[PDB]
Amino acid sequence: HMLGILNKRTLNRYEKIANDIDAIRGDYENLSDDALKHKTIEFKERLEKGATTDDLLVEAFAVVREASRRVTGMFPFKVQLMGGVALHDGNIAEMKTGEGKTLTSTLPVYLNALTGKGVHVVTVNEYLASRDAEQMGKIFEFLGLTVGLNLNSMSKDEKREAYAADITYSTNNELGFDYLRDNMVLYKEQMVQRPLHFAVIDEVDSILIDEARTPLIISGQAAKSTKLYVQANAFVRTLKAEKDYTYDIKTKAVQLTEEGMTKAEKAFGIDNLFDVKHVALNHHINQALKAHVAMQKDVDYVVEDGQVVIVDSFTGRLMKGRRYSEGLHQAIEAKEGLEIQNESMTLATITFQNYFRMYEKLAGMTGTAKTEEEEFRNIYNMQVVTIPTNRPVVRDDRPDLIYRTMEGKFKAVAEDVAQRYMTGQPVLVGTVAVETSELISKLLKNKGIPHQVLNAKNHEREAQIIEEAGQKGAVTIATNMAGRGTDIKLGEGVKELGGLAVVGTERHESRRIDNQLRGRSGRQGDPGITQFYLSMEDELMRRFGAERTMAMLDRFGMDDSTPIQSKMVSRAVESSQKRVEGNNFDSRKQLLQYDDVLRQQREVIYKQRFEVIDSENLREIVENMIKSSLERAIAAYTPREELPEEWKLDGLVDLINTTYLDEGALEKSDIFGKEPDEMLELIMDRIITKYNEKEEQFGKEQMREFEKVIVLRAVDSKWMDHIDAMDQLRQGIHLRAYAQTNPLREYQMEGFAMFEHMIESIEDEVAKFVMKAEI
Repeated sequence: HMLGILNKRTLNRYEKIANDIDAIRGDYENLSDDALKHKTIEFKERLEKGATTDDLLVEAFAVVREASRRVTGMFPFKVQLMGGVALHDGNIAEMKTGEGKTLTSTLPVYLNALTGKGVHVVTVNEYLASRDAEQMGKIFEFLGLTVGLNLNSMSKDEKREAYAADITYSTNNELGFDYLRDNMVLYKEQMVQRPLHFAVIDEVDSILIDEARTPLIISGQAAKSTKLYVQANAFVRTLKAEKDYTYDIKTKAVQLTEEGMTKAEKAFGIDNLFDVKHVALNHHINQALKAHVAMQKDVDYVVEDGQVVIVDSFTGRLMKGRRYSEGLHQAIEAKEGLEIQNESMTLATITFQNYFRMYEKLAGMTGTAKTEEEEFRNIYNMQVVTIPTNRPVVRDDRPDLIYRTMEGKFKAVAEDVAQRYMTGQPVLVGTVAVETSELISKLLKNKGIPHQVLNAKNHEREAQIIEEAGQKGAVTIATNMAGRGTDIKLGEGVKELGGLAVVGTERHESRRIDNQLRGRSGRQGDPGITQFYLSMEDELMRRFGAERTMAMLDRFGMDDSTPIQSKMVSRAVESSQKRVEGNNFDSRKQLLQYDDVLRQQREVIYKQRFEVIDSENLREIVENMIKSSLERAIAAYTPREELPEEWKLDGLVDLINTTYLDEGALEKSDIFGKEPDEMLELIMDRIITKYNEKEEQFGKEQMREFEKVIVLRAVDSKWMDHIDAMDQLRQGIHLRAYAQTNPLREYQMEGFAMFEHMIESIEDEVAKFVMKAEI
């Protein structure tokens, strides 16, 4: 009281803000709905007059907190206010399951939506997106904000409207696909998304760590060309057994030699087969070579009904739908003189990781993220903030039990479930593969135990099951990807029984997943128990330290009769797991360096394309592209040194009359013995008037749209070729790098050169199509 006041801090940033907000709870506690809602108007006026979101945080959060009580009956706990602050700061709020992370997100989302820039609230699937938008939307709407829901089944117009709302719920995949489609648009008005401001990502460790490289692709409705498969096949029939190409015994590796390589360059009229402009041609030759030397008809595959069908080596049985990949199947089709069925072309591509890094601000929520903090910081510039549970956790997380065999492990699992079920205490069995769930389910069926199986196929249906998994007598088997996002509340008389009992059937590649399974139980201080069952036969048990220990326990004489539960063993297993995570992280970091190459090129290309779309006058840009294009053409026929047997032979004449100027427009005009510097300006002048002509003479503003379309088609077309070539370059980078050397550098350098190739290709196309084409 007075002693307290006189004394009145060692509290952290989040506890402080939390108390502040709690301190002014009375200033809204009795305000009127209309008046509480008007607060939104007040906040926007203040932001208009210089206020920041950080300035309004305390009050904004207090407002939402109150609004939540009225709309849902829930008054955000203080730990939730702390979570909201962490998310608002652009970091990850690690909140355990059952802490109400969803209501928590309404705090920073409301705050960051006031400036009318939009806020994306991302969920793993559309069921959760629609549920949350429906339930949480009532709060935002109570406060005068609009809530949108972006679904795959929605048309462009409906999507655009959902994106125009103050807040937009969606899934990681749809947001990415919309982004790719917005960047293939012919008119800026066709886009559906607004600039990417702020995204609040649920299950952020899953999305940005585990599924970070998830590919989002937009394929071409049209088909690729087969001509190159034909030519490549024709060429390969010319080569000899040893001095034209090699062939390893052990592996099916088939490589070309200098003779073959010289022969190829000779045959295809090129100087360097390894030149980035020829990556496709080189890839096709390697595949046709492989098709003739490493693939045998009637042993590897068969030809039936005009098609190549893969033969299962050891059964002799056919695998009708399967196809070899990376063009090898088409190469074989060409070899066998069959109809070549080429793949569809990728028009646009991106990963979860690189899509989200396009946002101005990012926040995330998960009960498991602290361990990956360094990765979140370096990659997404997000820190991880551990948020205290509202109530102490009294869940009893038992140490792993280790059996000698899978059989014993599973039997012990079924036995455990049976005992729990006999008492009525609810049980949830976690598994990693659907095949494992069915293994356990059959064990439970033989014991006459009623139970539910979640395989993560129908989310709405599974959410309904999960919601009842805490009821007396309940027995649920779920694959780690099932039932996510739905709390399991204890039914009447359940806590008295011990709360939810969770049984793990095996350790996951990441401890984060083990703990998410553990977290389904013991919410809000509820009692509970978790137990992982393992065996010496498990994948992890055959790793690092786990290996030597199991070997020792084996010789010691361990049986399934009595499992091992030792702190020494448990820590050795923990050590292996940490090492497994260590290696997975090294791999990720390696893949990040390779992914970064195409990533930067895409951000650049898209940035440029947008400008083309967002431009009224493009002639300057087009003229420059012609300039550059012509300069390369002139330089091509003006050997800066060549004296031997000619000294600048001339063919550029017809090459210009066929590419820029009309047929027979120049030749005797200032072209002869002149200087490259001169020949350039002279020919350009002709081009200008030639452009002025076609411009004003034919069509008025049609010229500006004539360009607009020619440039967009060139960008999109060349970007398409670039993606395919960069993919081939990456797959075969080891063939371009010398042994005892890191291919990453070679990939970076060749990737840079290919990008140059793409720009020059874009300039040439736009050059010809504008100087030689009518609408």
